[PDB]
Amino acid sequence: SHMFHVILFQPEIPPNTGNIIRLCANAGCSLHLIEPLGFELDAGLDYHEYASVRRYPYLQSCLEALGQPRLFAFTTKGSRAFHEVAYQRGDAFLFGPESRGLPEDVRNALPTDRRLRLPMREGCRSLNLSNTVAVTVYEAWRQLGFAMD
Amino acid sequence: SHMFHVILFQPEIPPNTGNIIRLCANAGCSLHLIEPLGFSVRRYPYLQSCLEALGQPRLFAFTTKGSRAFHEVAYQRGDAFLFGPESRGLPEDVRNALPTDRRLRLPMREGCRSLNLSNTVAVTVYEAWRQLGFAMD
Repeated sequence: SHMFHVILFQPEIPPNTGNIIRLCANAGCSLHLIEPLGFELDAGLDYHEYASVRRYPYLQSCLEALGQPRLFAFTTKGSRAFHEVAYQRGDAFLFGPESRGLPEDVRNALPTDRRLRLPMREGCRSLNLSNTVAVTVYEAWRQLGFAMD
Repeated sequence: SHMFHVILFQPEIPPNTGNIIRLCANAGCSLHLIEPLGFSVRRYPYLQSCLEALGQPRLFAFTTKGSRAFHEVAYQRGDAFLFGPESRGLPEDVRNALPTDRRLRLPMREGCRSLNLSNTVAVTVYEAWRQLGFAMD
């Protein structure tokens, strides 16, 4: 059983996903990838991290397999800072691809208060995707005492 | 003028540094590399010269050997954060030159390897930044 579920929508850059696998193993998250991926799921990682990663043809297929978890989408076009939420066990965190970000139809399927953004300084480049996932997951984990369950 | 100072001790992998540059620019951090490398951003020959050039700020080091969880510190504007390399980690004599209550660890599941270097920096800086209300100053 996993504290949180990380969902990467059409990830493109192999080392980002590799770093995210390591993050999820450390924090106790499950990892789900929505096809098509920009790379083949073949770098430093073990078996008990790499073998639990799941792929799905469509985002809805993933959400159905997860039992329709509480879902947050992390997007610069987000109405609300990510740290304002009170996260809880079983929450799912949805991130867009490195070069495109989430489709409009995916983002708008969520309530306005569940489209979240990290604090960005105006004029700056985007954060690297795996850094964004790590900061999000550790904020949610911090709110739960860093419990290992 | 920079809220925090990120100090990388002998960083090895370039992509981590590209990620960390972007993280620091967003959080308002300066970036400092202690030479030698393997590939608001400056380089230094040894650690004390960076600390001096920075005005000797409060210094925390982030390590698995850490005596204290990173989220238990109350961070302040001007704090400096020291991270060891990807391949072998902070030298023993560098880490032991910090007070015990300033050698911090990120929460680790048993039997897990450390986070990527740039992910460790990202989580550390954003927790400090969160404590300061994510002020852009």
